[PDB]
Amino acid sequence: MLKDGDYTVETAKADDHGYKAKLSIKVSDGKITEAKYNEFNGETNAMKREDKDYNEKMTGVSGIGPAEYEPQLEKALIEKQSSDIDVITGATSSSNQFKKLAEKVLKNAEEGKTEATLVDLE
Repeated sequence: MLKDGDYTVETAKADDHGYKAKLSIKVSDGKITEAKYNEFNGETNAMKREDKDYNEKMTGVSGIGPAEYEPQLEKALIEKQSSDIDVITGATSSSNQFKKLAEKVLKNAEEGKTEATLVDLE
């Protein structure tokens, strides 16, 4: 049972490249209705999906960047209504990071915990 409301979870600390990740959801009538996920610079708050060079090199290497994978992860969450989503080929790292934040944000929705919590991936 998901208590309605807004829930936000965030990584406790920036990863090895200085990015943190944030997942927000909105639950209405017990259903995940909105999902917002962003990797971003801990200090400057610049969003990774807005970074052209970071993406292009990424579309280039694996075939897919934040600009593409973040909105996909968001939708798959809404479609599945659970953290158990399929990883996205070429963005396995973010899929797994995303999955951990979804597990924790969904637990909070169950307890109806209002405050944003930190998730320690490291």
